[PDB]
This record gives sequence, structure tokens and C-alpha cells, in this order.
Amino acid sequence: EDSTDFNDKILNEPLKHSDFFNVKELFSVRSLFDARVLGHKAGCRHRFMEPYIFGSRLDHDIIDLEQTATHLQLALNFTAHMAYRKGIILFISRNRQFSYLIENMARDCGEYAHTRYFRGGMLTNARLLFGPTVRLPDLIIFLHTLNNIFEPHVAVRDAAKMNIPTVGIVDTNCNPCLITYPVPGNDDSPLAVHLYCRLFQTAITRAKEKRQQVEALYRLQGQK
Amino acid sequence: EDFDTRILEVRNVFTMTAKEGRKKSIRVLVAVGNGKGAAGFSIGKATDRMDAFRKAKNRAVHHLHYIERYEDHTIFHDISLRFKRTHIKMKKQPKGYGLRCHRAIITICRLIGIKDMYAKVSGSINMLSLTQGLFRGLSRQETHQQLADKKGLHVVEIREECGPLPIVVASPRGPLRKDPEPEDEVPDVKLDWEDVKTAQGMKRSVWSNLKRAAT
Amino acid sequence: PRQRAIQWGEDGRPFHYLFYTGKQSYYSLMHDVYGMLLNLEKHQVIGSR
Amino acid sequence: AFVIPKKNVPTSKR
Amino acid sequence: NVESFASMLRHSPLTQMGPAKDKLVIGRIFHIVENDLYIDFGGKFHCVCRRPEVDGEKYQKGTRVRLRLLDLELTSRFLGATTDTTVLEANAVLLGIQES
Amino acid sequence: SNEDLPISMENPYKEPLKKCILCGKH
Amino acid sequence: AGSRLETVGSIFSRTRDLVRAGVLKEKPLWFDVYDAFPPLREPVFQRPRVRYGKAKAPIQDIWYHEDRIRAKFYSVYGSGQRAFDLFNPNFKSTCQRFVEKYTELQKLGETDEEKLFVETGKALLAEGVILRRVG
Ligand code: FES
Ligand SMILES: [Mg+2]
Repeated sequence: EDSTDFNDKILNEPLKHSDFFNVKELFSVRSLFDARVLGHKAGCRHRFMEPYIFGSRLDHDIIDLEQTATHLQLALNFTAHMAYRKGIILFISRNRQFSYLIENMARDCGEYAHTRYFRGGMLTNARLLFGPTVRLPDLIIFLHTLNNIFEPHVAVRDAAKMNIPTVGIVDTNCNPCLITYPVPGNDDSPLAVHLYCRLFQTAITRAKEKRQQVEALYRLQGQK
Repeated sequence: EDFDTRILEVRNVFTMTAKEGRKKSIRVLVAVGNGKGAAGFSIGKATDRMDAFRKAKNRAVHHLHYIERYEDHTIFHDISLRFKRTHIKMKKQPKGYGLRCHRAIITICRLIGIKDMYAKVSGSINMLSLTQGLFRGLSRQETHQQLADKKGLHVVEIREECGPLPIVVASPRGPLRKDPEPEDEVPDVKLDWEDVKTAQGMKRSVWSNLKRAAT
Repeated sequence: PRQRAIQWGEDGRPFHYLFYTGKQSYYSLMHDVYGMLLNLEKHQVIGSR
Repeated sequence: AFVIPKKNVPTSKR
Repeated sequence: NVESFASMLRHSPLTQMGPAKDKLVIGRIFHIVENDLYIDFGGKFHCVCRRPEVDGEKYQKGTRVRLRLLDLELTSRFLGATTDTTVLEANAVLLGIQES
Repeated sequence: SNEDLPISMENPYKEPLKKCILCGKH
Repeated sequence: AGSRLETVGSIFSRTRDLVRAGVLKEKPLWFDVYDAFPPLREPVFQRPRVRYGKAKAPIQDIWYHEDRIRAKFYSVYGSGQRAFDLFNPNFKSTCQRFVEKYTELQKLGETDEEKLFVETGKALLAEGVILRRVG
């Protein structure tokens, strides 16, 4: 009798608002431009990234930041709703310049990071690797979708096998076909990677605090 | 407990090893289906036949397709496909027609829940290709609703047993177009000679339409 | 033999941010040493085997 | 249904 | 009156630079591995330059230095490849230290 | 509409084609 | 149960269908969020294929009217002595100053590029800019 009311007031309520967590304010097109959110040379272009490329400036693909903004809005919204729902978020990246930064960001927001060599079967053979009662991640955010031989990170395919939604920064040489919420943007410049980490860390932190505030209000009201 | 498993092929494949020479392995194709559209298949390999059966059965359930059944008894439209060298031409049939198709397709159809269908398999009769091709076609069949939404038009079913009554099977959930689909005088469609040859009573086969047990 | 404790609670959330690596202890140590080196860089035998 | 002989309690039983 | 992305691109410093070949720019040493100096000049990728022998001591993390850009990204396609090989690095010549 | 959108031109920075030392000499 | 056929449809299409069939007893946590705020493109696996024959990419080269001025300036004078500071978003180079003066003199109504280019250089020389020609 009480569970349905609890679920409606808490779990279903946020899903009725377009921007419940107000992630719009976290970024603007100007802020993305100032972080060099600049693609690879035209010869490195992936065919599936052409819809997101504004053009080539002297053989350097320029990502259209007007699409990035709409894609990032959806990605940050989805991430917040999953953090609000107490979902396990796993950050995956094989760029070794940013492994330390990404591992700190995960620990700071109370989530998980996998910046190391991805061993075969981490997701599709987890019950054997971790244990029969292990819980897999509910969301996987790829800050870099390519491995260190410029090929798609194996976890992208494996996440889809396990029906785990994926958020991913997809540069002009990346394949976004299996990434659920692709965000076209530069994944090389530190300024860009530092912005993504700030944006996803803030959205997760905000969502978790909102869950505590909403639960607290529901409980205080329930008693009286 | 809802899903049922049925073997499709058991093969004694061999490799050569330096120490022992011929090393016998078992390759097993199985199909699992609950009878309500969810069905899959897998290949299991093991030295012992029991281990091969288990591996295939347990792995098939993690690779389940969902098959769209029209009125939960047949396919939505006729599907013609080629998977590698195997040609499968399936025809939609009315209720009470039965499963007039290759024994393996009959088995898979019972697992999917299709009761009425006709299918002719041509080219190579490889069991692996047939199964993989059958699931490829049935998965890609477009439902009447998907057609209405894509075309923005009503899908009207004309049944001979119901005379001229127009039965609307699907309507466009979004806005309904006001322009009629252009009626091409002559359709530039590729016809299968075997279909045309039968419609003209030019196909004599002593093996066609033979009386068979209920399937 | 020394056995490692359960790494996740009842909710199922693991207790370590590097759990999904499979080597949380090893990689946590590597992370710590790398951090110390970074800070040291920004700030700047016979018996022992 | 052909019953695959079912595995017993894992023999290794670590 | 919101600035469009196209407006930002047209007036971006990188656009007005145009071809990067033989363009003198100012970088910042953000990371140092032995002699190897990793310099950021505002492009997509950094440029790696060996510590000049004349005044190596001066080059420290954060020091601003003058570069002559040669290429923004070192890429090339070799026999049989479907896509360019990329070093993920810029080609530049370290001229000296910027002094105001 | 907007005047800042890129226009279609032939590469203005394109360098002239190289010539062999004997180009134009009998 | 789940379906590991990552190449057949999307995670939502597969998940939705299995929940409808009753294979999945409970829909996953993300299902409700996905449906409420779906992505612009459904994530369906598609194979990249090489362009053959006359097929070409639609990506167009980014050019501007002032690139003609910049090319001429760089040829006549070369790279300015002032080093480009790309960190400052408002940084103006000597070439950019030339473009601006060139454009300002275009508004005056000069119709000859060569004359207009000469007039542009003279105005900069008067303002104290150092314009050392390659010659
Ligand atoms: S380049 Fe040799 S004849 Fe002109
Ligand atoms: Mg990149």
C-alpha cells in the first residue's frame, strides 16, 4: 500500500520533467568552445561521424558544437537520472594521460573507474570473475571510446551484449554506432577532458543530493 | 521452465593432433523457445555428447530473438532471403494451413509459436545456414503497425471470406497523410519464376501437395 | 589462508572505486604511488631487498 | 524430453 | 543576441592563424620527462621538444616558450592502410623562452 | 540569416605547383 | 535472461521485446529513464563500408571571404613577428589587424583589391605597425 506511493513520489516523479536536475546551466556553447571541444585530420575521419562534423578547416575536422550541446544535454540528463536512481556508474578510459584524473573523479563522486587494461570477460563473464552475486554497472561512461591501438574499446561491444546503456565522448575518428548517448567532442585536449570530468562529476553529485533531499521530505511528511 | 529445447543437428567433427591423431569432437545445434515469440539457437562443442548438449542449451537462452507474429499464428508478410548459399522463401498463410516447411523450420516454428506457414529452402541445405537465415528473416519482418507509421496511412485488410468489408489492421499513430500513395500502372518488381510458373499451371510435380501427417 | 573480505554490500554497490578492475588492491597502490610522484615533482640499501 | 544427466554437487567444491 | 557557433569559429584565434606551417606561437611546458619537454600551444595536441642545451635549467613546468609550428597533427597513410596513422602529437621547433 | 557561415571557395592558401629546373626550357 | 545479440536492434528494442514476451521478469533500472528521455539516434549496430566509385564525403572545406586577404598578406609580408597567442580568445594578430583595416576600407567603397591592399598597408604603417616585406 505504501510502496506504490513511495515509488510514485520518488522514482516516477523526476521522469515527468524535461530537466529535473537543471543540467542545462552546467554548460554553454561558449564554455565548450573555450575548452576546444577540434577534431582529428580529415584522413582520420570515421564515416559514421560525418553527421556531427561541421566542416574541415585546412584538413582538420571541426565538430559542430550546436549538435554537441543537444547531445551533451541528453547525456548529462541520463547520467543524473541514473545517479538519482542509485545506479552503479563506471567510468572507462584507456588514455594514459588522464588515467589519474579520471580515477580521482570517480572516487570523489562515489562512483567507479576502470582506466586499466580491460581483461577479456570483465562484463560478459563477470559472475565467474567476481562471483555469482556480483552486480554489474547500470551505466558506463566512456571518456575515451578508443583503445591504445585506435580501435573501439572492447567494453563498448560488451556493454551492448549485457544491455548496459553507454555514454561516450566520440571524436571524429570514433565509431558511435553502439554508444547509446554519443557526445561528439574533442577527447584529446586536457581542457576538453577536464570539462567532461567536471560536468559528469557535478551531475552525479547533484543527483545524489537531490535523492537524499526528496527522500527526507517524503519521510518527514510521512510521520506527520 | 517456460522454454523448450530441441536438437537440430549433431555432427562428429574431427581435428588432428600431434600426439593422438584424430581427435573427435561433437558439434551440436539446438534451438530454445517458449512458444510466445522468444526463441534462440546456439552451437555447443565438447568431447562428450552430454556436455555439448548442455553447453548449447544454456548458451542459446542468452541469445534470444523476438519474432513478431501476425495474430500470433503466422508471419506478417512473405519473406524471401538468401543467407550465404541458402535461399529461404516463406509465405504467409491463413489459419488451418499448417507448417508445410522443411522439418527443421517446423521445429523452430513450434518453438517460436508460428502455426501456419509455407517455406521452400533452395540452394545449399546446410543446417547452420538455414537456422541462421530463418532467424535473420523472421527478425527483420515489418509489422503492419510499423508500416502504417512509416507510410502515415491506414493498413486495410481485404479478406475473401469477409467479402468487401474493409478491416483496418493498423492506423498511423501520428498524423495521417492526406495524399494517396502514387499508383504505379506497372509495378517494377522482381518476380520469382517459380511463383509465376505455378500460377499459370505450368508446374507439374509429383512431390508437391502430398498428403502428410498433421504438423 | 588469508581470504579477502566481501567487496560489495547488500545493495550490491562495491566498496572500492577500482573494484571492477579486478585488482583493486594492486591498482589502488599503483594509483597512490603515481599520485605521490606527481606531488613530489610539483614540489621539486645493501641490507634491504 | 531427453534428460541430460544432471551434474551433482560440484566435485571440486573449493 | 546569443553568439552562434559559426560566429565563434570565424573569429577564433586559430581560424585567423590559418595555415600553421612556419607560424611562431607561444607554448607552455605542462609536463617534463627528463629532457623531453611537453609544450601546449593551444592546439588539439601538444608538441614534444628536447630540452635546449644552452639554457636547459630555465625550462621548467609552466615556463612559456616560443615555438615555430610545422604541423598541428602528425598523420600519414602508409601502404595498405584504410585510415591515417596518427602520432597524437604536433610537430614544432622550440625557438626559445618568451620574455615580457 | 547569418553572415558568419563558411562560404565556398577554392583553397586560397594553396601553394603554386612545383616546377622542374628545365620546365619551359628547350 | 537478456539477449547478447548486440548486432540485432538496440538494447532498448531487445529489452522492450523480452519484457513484453515475459522473458525478463523485471525491466532494468535504466529502462524507464531511457524511454522518458531517449537519444536522438537509436543505437543500432551498422557496418562501416568503403566508399567506391563517385561516392564522396559531404564534409565541406571551411572558407571565409577574408581568407583571400590573409593568403595575400602572408605571401607579401610573411608570418608576423608577433607570436600568435592562441590561449587568449581575443588575441588579434598583425594579419587580423590587416583584415580589419582592409574590411574597413572596403566599406569606404574601394573596388580594386590591389589599390585596397596598398591602402591597407599604408594605414597600418601610419599606426606604428612594423611591416617588413619578404623582399
Ligand atoms: S615541371 Fe617539368 S616541364 Fe614543367
Ligand atoms: Mg581524439
